[PDB]
Amino acid sequence: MRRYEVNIVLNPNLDQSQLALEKEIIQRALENYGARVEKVEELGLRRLAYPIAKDPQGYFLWYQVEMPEDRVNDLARELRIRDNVRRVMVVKSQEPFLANA
Amino acid sequence: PITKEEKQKVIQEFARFPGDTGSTEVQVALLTLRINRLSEHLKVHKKDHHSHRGLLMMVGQRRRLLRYLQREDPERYRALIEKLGIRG
Amino acid sequence: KRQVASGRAYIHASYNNTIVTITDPDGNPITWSSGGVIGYKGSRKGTPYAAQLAALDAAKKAMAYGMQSVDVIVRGTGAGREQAIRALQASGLQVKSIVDDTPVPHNGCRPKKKFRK
Amino acid sequence: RKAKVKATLGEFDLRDYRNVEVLKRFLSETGKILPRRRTGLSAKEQRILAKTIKRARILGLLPFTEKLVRK
RNA sequence: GUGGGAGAGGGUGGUGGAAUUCCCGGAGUAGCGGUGAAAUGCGCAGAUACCGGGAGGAACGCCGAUGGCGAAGGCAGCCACCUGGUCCACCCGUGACGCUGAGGCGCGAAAGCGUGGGGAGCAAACCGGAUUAGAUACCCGGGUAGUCCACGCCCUAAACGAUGCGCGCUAGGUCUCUGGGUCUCCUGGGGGCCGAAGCUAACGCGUUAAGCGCGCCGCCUGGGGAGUACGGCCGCAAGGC
Ligand SMILES: [Mg+2]
Ligand SMILES: [Mg+2]
Ligand SMILES: [Mg+2]
Ligand SMILES: [Mg+2]
Ligand SMILES: [Mg+2]
Ligand SMILES: [Mg+2]
Ligand SMILES: [Mg+2]
Ligand SMILES: [Mg+2]
Ligand SMILES: [Mg+2]
Ligand SMILES: [Mg+2]
Ligand SMILES: [Mg+2]
Ligand SMILES: [Mg+2]
Ligand SMILES: [Mg+2]
Ligand SMILES: [Mg+2]
Ligand SMILES: [Mg+2]
Ligand SMILES: [Mg+2]
Ligand SMILES: [Mg+2]
Ligand SMILES: [Mg+2]
Ligand SMILES: [Mg+2]
Ligand SMILES: [Mg+2]
Ligand SMILES: [Mg+2]
Ligand SMILES: [Mg+2]
Ligand SMILES: [Mg+2]
Ligand SMILES: [Mg+2]
Ligand SMILES: [Mg+2]
Ligand SMILES: [Mg+2]
Ligand SMILES: [Mg+2]
Ligand SMILES: [Mg+2]
Ligand SMILES: [Mg+2]
Ligand SMILES: [Mg+2]
Ligand SMILES: [Mg+2]
Ligand SMILES: [Mg+2]
Ligand SMILES: [Mg+2]
Ligand SMILES: [Mg+2]
Ligand SMILES: [Mg+2]
Ligand SMILES: [Mg+2]
Ligand SMILES: [Mg+2]
Ligand SMILES: [Mg+2]
Ligand SMILES: [Mg+2]
Ligand SMILES: [Mg+2]
Ligand SMILES: [Mg+2]
Ligand SMILES: [Mg+2]
Ligand SMILES: [Mg+2]
Ligand SMILES: [Mg+2]
Ligand SMILES: [Mg+2]
Ligand SMILES: [Mg+2]
Ligand SMILES: [Mg+2]
Ligand SMILES: [Mg+2]
Ligand SMILES: [Mg+2]
Ligand SMILES: [Mg+2]
Ligand SMILES: [Mg+2]
Ligand SMILES: [Mg+2]
Ligand SMILES: [Mg+2]
Ligand SMILES: [Mg+2]
Ligand SMILES: [Mg+2]
Ligand SMILES: [Mg+2]
Ligand SMILES: [Mg+2]
Ligand SMILES: [Mg+2]
Ligand SMILES: [Mg+2]
Repeated sequence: MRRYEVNIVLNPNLDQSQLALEKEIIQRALENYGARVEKVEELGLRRLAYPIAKDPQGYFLWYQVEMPEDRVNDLARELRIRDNVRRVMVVKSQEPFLANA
Repeated sequence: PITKEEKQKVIQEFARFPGDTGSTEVQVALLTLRINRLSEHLKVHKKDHHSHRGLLMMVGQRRRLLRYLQREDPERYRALIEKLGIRG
Repeated sequence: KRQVASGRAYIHASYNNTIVTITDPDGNPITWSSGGVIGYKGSRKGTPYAAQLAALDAAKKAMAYGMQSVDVIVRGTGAGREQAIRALQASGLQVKSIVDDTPVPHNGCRPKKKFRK
Repeated sequence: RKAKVKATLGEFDLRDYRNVEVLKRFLSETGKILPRRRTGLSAKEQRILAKTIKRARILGLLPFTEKLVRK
């Protein structure tokens, strides 16, 4: 396995049932694609840069995972099928490279 | 790729002794490993030509190493070939 | 005949001509004018003066239409753009914010041979 | 000839596409990503900062382009 | 071998914004476009300019560099996978396993061919407008192949550093990419510039040689005739050797 990060920007207008349900679909996708989750940081909704889906802001999740290399893509494929998911970004996770320590 | 594990296992196999890494036999095994990996790569991707270059080279090396081993000790050559099973 | 009174002024400035379009806070136009909306016919619509007279047409028109404050926006690089904004400076209109919008692409489309290299 | 970007900032992960005002501090008054002349990074530094910014833009975190004010 | 590294190196699948074009709608009116000046074109079936929505294609602004990678041709948004090369440090393993390379095999920009898709912007040919002594042209308005994709052919080039590959040897200075150091600095590996000795017809080259050497391949033998003729070979053809 390798350790990726998964960003999810989804519909800022979600009520609670709806939100916990998109979250549920996410859990399920991850299990079904083989990713163990080593962390979550959900900053929730934030003011955007440029409109996305005609919307001014977006609801933010971040998931640090470790999963099967060859499956990563299919996972993203799947994560994206929700209309209520706006943008999905997966990344092989690197190590902090800083400057001015 | 090729894991740490896998490379290890193939040497911890073909080594003339404990600690052997650079033996003619071993290199030949590696190069075959690597080769087969890449050939299967170009089973799909018949369009990745720049990797093909590499295949050609890795093949050349394998061949010289073999030829040398033959020149030197025909015995371990037959044995090696009759393990990896290629061109003999 | 709505009495707008606050709005946008759009200066579109090409090597060949200039157009002011006055619109409302929502962008729907209120009035407008140009090189050859005023007299001028050929190239002559490019001259900056053309731009002044045009800008002032667009103002005066909009001003009887009831407008005072406007927000300037400017598309294109071309002679007497500045002159057009100038015209607006004292048009009688309060020029609230000038702004530059000229579309640049990120290299999509293949230019007409005139604009290549 | 004002003063250079990195000089302001403290230590920062140059890989953070989540982290903004640190990031936005690298862009023009238009979206435009900033010249080394202006940012004062290194070959490698600027190089990573690029992909970082771009990664972030795609995320809707940073602006692809902006309007220019006055003129 | 082990441990690090940088990279538009290759293939695949995905996806992101900006702009063009077209379609829908709002508002709005008389011209826009275009040039040296113009006209053709477009516009009351309401254009242009403006706002909102939508489709589709092609290419990736800033970063971008005097930068990087690649054997060459060449390679630029971001993501993930598949993979090639290459550099360094430790000085661990094999023990001359090396260099070159006629044939052969593979790659090979663009244009071009075949079959089937796709077709926004562009645009040979072509249709027009103007300029001109005329204008089978330079400027302007249209426009088809084609540019894009898949597959299969084509095999050319100012395919340029007009500089074959390998190794060893011969002052330095300086700018830079990328490693490793005890890190103003030393040490590798690339990219540039000045310049020792030397070379050179000159211009120039000069540790990235065009210097001093050895190996090996390719090639030259006055200008035309001519990369023509004939023959052979490949090619569907164009044509190539
Ligand atoms: Mg979606
Ligand atoms: Mg004009
Ligand atoms: Mg055209
Ligand atoms: Mg390694
Ligand atoms: Mg690449
Ligand atoms: Mg690639
Ligand atoms: Mg791709
Ligand atoms: Mg668009
Ligand atoms: Mg309309
Ligand atoms: Mg003339
Ligand atoms: Mg008419
Ligand atoms: Mg008409
Ligand atoms: Mg009517
Ligand atoms: Mg629109
Ligand atoms: Mg679409
Ligand atoms: Mg269409
Ligand atoms: Mg679209
Ligand atoms: Mg190179
Ligand atoms: Mg070239
Ligand atoms: Mg690699
Ligand atoms: Mg030893
Ligand atoms: Mg020994
Ligand atoms: Mg060779
Ligand atoms: Mg050959
Ligand atoms: Mg070719
Ligand atoms: Mg082509
Ligand atoms: Mg033909
Ligand atoms: Mg034309
Ligand atoms: Mg003509
Ligand atoms: Mg003529
Ligand atoms: Mg003519
Ligand atoms: Mg002329
Ligand atoms: Mg045809
Ligand atoms: Mg074709
Ligand atoms: Mg093809
Ligand atoms: Mg030649
Ligand atoms: Mg040679
Ligand atoms: Mg050769
Ligand atoms: Mg050559
Ligand atoms: Mg020679
Ligand atoms: Mg060699
Ligand atoms: Mg040498
Ligand atoms: Mg130097
Ligand atoms: Mg260092
Ligand atoms: Mg150096
Ligand atoms: Mg010199
Ligand atoms: Mg001398
Ligand atoms: Mg030396
Ligand atoms: Mg050097
Ligand atoms: Mg010479
Ligand atoms: Mg002769
Ligand atoms: Mg002759
Ligand atoms: Mg010829
Ligand atoms: Mg013949
Ligand atoms: Mg004959
Ligand atoms: Mg053949
Ligand atoms: Mg024949
Ligand atoms: Mg010919
Ligand atoms: Mg040939």
